[PDB]
Parts: sequence; C-alpha cells; structure tokens
Amino acid sequence: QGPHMWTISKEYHIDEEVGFALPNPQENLPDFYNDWMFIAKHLPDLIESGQLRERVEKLNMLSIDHLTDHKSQRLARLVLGCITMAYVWGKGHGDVRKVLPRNIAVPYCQLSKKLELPPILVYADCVLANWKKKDPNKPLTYENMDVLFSFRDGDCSKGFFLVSLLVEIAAASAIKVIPTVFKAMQMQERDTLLKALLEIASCLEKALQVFHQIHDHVNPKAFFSVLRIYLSGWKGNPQLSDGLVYEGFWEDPKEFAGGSAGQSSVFQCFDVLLGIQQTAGGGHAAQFLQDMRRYMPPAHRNFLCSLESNPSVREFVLSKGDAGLREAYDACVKALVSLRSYHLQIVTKYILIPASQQAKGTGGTDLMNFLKTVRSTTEKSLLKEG
Ligand code: HEM
Ligand SMILES: COc1cc(F)c(-n2cc([C@H](O)c3c(C4CC4)ncc4cncn34)nn2)cc1F
Repeated sequence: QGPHMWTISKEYHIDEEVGFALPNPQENLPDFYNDWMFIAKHLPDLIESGQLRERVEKLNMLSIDHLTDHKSQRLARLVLGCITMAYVWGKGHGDVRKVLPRNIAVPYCQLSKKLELPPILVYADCVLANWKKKDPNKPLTYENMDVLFSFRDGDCSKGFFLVSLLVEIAAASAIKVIPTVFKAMQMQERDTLLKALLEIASCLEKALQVFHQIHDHVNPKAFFSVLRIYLSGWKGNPQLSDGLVYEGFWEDPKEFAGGSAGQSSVFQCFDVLLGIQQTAGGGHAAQFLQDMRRYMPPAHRNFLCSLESNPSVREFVLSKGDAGLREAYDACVKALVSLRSYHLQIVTKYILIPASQQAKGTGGTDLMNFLKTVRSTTEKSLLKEG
C-alpha cells in the first residue's frame, strides 16, 4: 500500500506518555546478576577508592540467558555500559584501560548484538532507561523522579540526565499529532492541518520551559571537570586512538562514538517532519546526525526513516499560498529555533566558560560549529521570519 503514517504502530515502541523514553524502567536485575549490580550501584565509591578495576577483573563471566524480557535486557545494558565507562576512564586523569576484560566484554557485546545497539553507553541507556518514579501514584516531575546510576559524587548526573529526559518527554507530547498531520494532508483538510501544526508548536514551546530547570540541577564546574570524563567515547579519541578491545568478542579494537543527544529520536523526528533537512548533504553536521541513528533503538531508527518516506509537510505548506497555514508551520520551526538558541546559551555556560578557565564534541569536531550549523539549518527553514 505504501508509506502512510496514518497511525503510530505499536511496533515503533513509542509510549503515549513518555514517547521514545523507556516506560517504567526495570530497577533490579535477577539475583544471578547481583555482582554486576553491586559494582554499577557503587561507581562513585569504587572509582574514588581505586578499587573499581580490581572488582571488575574479579567478576566471573555471567551468561545473558537469564535476561528474558526487553526491560531486563535494557537495564543490563545500562549496568554494563556504566561499568564499562568507569573501567575505561577510571578517575579520569589519563590512566586509561584499552582492554575491556572478557568477563564483562563478552556478555555486554552479546546483549548489545541482541538489542542492535553498539557496546557503549548510548542516550537510550543513560537518559531514556536510567530513571524511576519515587512514588508511582505521583506525576512525572523532577521532584518525583531519580536516576538509577551515577558515576561520581557531585557529578550532576541526576540533574543532567533527568532534565534531558523531562525535555524529551515534553517534546514527545507532539508525537501523537503526527498521524493527524499526514491524514489532514492526504484528505486535504486545511483547518485540521493548521490546528495540528499549532498543537505541535505548543508542545515544543512547553519543552523550552521544561529546559529552564537545568540551572537548578547542574553546575558548570562539576559538569565540565567531573561528568564530562564519563560521557566520552572512543571514536576519534586521542586517548584511545584505535578504539577499545572487547576481549573475547572481537579480535581488533573497535571505535564507537560516546553517548550524544544527537541520538535523541524526538528532536530528529520533528526536523524530519518539518522538512528541516538536517541529514541532507555531505557536511559534518548532517553526517553526524545520520550516524547517530545507528546508536538509537532499532524501532526508533525505523520510525525516523518511515517519517522520511511520507509526503513532505514543508512542500505541502509551501505550495498552498495560505498565510494561516504558513504561520502555523513557522510557529513549529520557530519553537525549534528557540530551543536551539537557548541550548547554545546552556552550552556556553556549561562547556565554553569552564573550558576557558581550565571544545570538541562526540563527533570529534568543534561542538559550537556543529550546534550553530544545526540551529542555522533550522532558522533557514522559516517560510517568512527574517
Ligand atoms: C548541561 C546542559 C547541556 C550541555 C552542556 C549540552 C551539551 C551538548 C553538546 C556538546 C551537544 C553536541 C552533540 C555532542 O557532541 O554529543 C549537544 C547536542 C544536543 N543537545 Fe545538549 N546539552 C545540554 C542540555 C540538553 C538538554 C537538557 C537537552 C534536552 C533533551 C538537550 C538536547 C540536545 C539535542 C537534541 C542535541 C542535538 C543537536 C540539536 O538537535 O540541536 N541538551 N548538547
Ligand atoms: C568538551 O567538553 C564536552 C564535550 C561534550 F561533547 C560534552 N557532552 C556530550 C553530551 C551528550 O551529547 C549528551 C548526553 C549524553 C549522555 C548521553 N545526554 C544528554 C545530552 C543533552 N545534550 C547533550 N547530551 N553532552 N555534553 C560535554 C563536555 F563537557
């Protein structure tokens, strides 16, 4: 019949409440994995004391066969991924391990192959599956939430991961409007389309207000001098120029990029929907965002290329000579420009200024240039405002 997004199929694994985030993540693994759980839950103490690497090297190789459902496999990825970052970087002062012991590398790679995700911590692990409600009968607010794992005391990982998650959830409230958009275009329902675009804009405007909470829960000194170390990967990294050896799984060292919000499917989703061709051309920013799709869960990666197969919303609006429809489309693009402009100020506070008192991103190239290119591509998609 063809690529028609008239409904969001349950096979895309997009939750009605939390969107691309993992709904009600599992907190405990079966008892068989207690040795992994003790290490993952005590990374601040084990790293600070210099005992982390020895505790990891003492592990027996545990089979992944006892992780029988999706949520336990996602929790185990988050546990193994946090342990791997702590093992590779240690205290973060130049003494790096270039070989991941087989006792963790083998189950980590087996589980990563099973979930079609690389054997490195991704945004879907440390943001989308790394959370819980303190009280299940209370709403999804910062006060009623916590992360499952942190790297070091005072690293601000709770604030950084949770505010990223909250923004991600706020933007997700617009996903349910996508089938209304495609259906209104197919059925030539102008008023329905206009109303749907304004609702998407409203959601993206609310996501910016949610972002303001970053200042209360993250401090620049801790983010840049402490958390930054554990967010780093091994692709174009001079500290691990050939990548990491996953002992017992692969013969040669392998390179994988560190976790990135370029792996967020909700932001890539609205750029695709609005025809902001962030992945077009052969430039660095476009190549990076396309590359980050292979670091997203497979159903979410599938949702994005499915959106790309649908008719263009931008081309539909551009061809109508309808001021009301063009304004509603621009309200969506404007809300993304506003988010990106505010995020540039956040990056200046949390990265640029601390770095100046001491910038390359996950892609190995200047992060300010990447962000400004992404923002500029969005601003240039406005049909009028200039
Ligand atoms: C302490 C605050 C923050 C800092 C320092 C920060 C830093 C960065 C950096 C360095 C990048 C470039 C990509 C990379 O190198 O991995 C990036 C991209 C991005 N960030 Fe953040 N970020 C912050 C907060 C947030 C929050 C709360 C969100 C909400 C989900 C967010 C969403 C994004 C998105 C979607 C991108 C991809 C580029 C774009 O779509 O404009 N960031 N961020
Ligand atoms: C030179 O100094 C630095 C360079 C940097 F690249 C970073 N860095 C990288 C990320 C990453 O993209 C990220 C993540 C990941 C954990 C998955 N999660 C949420 C998020 C929101 N926006 C970005 N997010 N955030 N900061 C930090 C640095 F200090």
